[PDB]
Amino acid sequence: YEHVTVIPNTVGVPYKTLVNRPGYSPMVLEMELLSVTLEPTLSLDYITCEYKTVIPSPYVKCCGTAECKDKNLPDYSCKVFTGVYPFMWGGAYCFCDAENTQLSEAHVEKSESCKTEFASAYRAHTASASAKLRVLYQGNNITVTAYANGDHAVTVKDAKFIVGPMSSAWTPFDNKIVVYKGDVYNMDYPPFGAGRPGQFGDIQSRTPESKDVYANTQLVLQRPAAGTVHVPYSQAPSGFKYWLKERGASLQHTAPFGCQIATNPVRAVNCAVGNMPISIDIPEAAFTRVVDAPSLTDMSCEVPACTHSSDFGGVAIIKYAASKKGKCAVHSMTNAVTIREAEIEVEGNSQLQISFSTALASAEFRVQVCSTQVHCAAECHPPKDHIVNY
Amino acid sequence: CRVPKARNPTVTYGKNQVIMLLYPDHPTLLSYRNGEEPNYQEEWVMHKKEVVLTVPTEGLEVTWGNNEPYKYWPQL
Repeated sequence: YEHVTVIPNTVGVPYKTLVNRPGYSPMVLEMELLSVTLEPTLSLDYITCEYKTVIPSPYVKCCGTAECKDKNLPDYSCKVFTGVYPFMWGGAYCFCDAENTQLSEAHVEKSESCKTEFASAYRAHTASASAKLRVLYQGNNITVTAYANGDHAVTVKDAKFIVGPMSSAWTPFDNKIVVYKGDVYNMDYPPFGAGRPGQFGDIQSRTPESKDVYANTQLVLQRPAAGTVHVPYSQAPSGFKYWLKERGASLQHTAPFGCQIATNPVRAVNCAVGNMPISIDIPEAAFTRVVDAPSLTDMSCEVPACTHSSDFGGVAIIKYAASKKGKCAVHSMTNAVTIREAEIEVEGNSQLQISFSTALASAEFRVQVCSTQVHCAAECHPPKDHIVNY
Repeated sequence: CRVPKARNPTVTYGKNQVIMLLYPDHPTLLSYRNGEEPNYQEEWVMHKKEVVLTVPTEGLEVTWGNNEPYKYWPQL
């Protein structure tokens, strides 16, 4: 028998489902999404890190004029300064008084730190939802790990499970994402070859092993000081270093629905977006016939204690008169209240105690023990703590 | 890199809100977030300060220094 139900995509919340196979005693299954993982498919656009302003020794051409050649290097800057007369510790470096030139050279490549300290620019698309659903099956807890695509059958104790497809294809992630160590950021990063100076992407490397890198760093070479050998320049400071302090709080702290964000691989854990359909093909052996199950008669219900809250603040005592000894399923016929126990051992002319959760001050609910219903009248009082820590 | 932690503040609750009496011995980072709109906010607490934070139905996560984040939810 195939039982089809839909639960919200919320981790750590046990849900009760009533399995009613015609001509067979009702079955109550408790389902809880241990952990919900939303892993998006990533496509690496580029890597960014701190750049390296590579300034070699300046070419001081004594008694001659130096010539700047166009070099294919990121942020390549070249300038020849005339009327230079530089000095070293033991006097002037050039023989000539006039006609000496200084060629200043500079370019921006990946720093030695790029293998250790780096941010990755990814294209996030179509998140794959996965979740191991703890199932209270035959008085025992069973763990089912399946792809939430609706096309992955996992069989545990002869019961076939088909999880999903997810109602929402989203995930605390936009189309463009940025990853730094254990932190993920939603960022509309500039494309490769479009990075601005002093900003994220001032230096762009397609892969961390890449030889040719893109560079756009406002590098402007200045005229050296009188009688001084040095390469003065005006620039834009590291965009990656600037982003490291300007990034703000990561998705782990800003994402709605209490999403937990993890890396390697990047994923959204325990979020609250959309619902999850569940299909359970329960084998014939698990079911017990109505005649084989005890018959419930002369039922009465009393509520000695009730508090309307998120947890099981309600207590109900149900008196019964059972035809034989056996296991009976407990289920609330009113959607306003939920019962903690799924199965109880029935005896004879005895009574049972159940724990229930409700938000209503005046709780009117029907409890189905095996195949017979009993009305419960409850006057539930407000909780003491307005805020709870679960 | 090894680090330390601060002390747990005296917590008092109200209707859809949490009240914390912060007693820091040194500068301590106080951060908090909500659901779909997290609305991340942060402040460095230097001395004795009382903080009133709104707890939405979706829940509120509060991080006080090097301590593990505190989670708050309203009662139904």
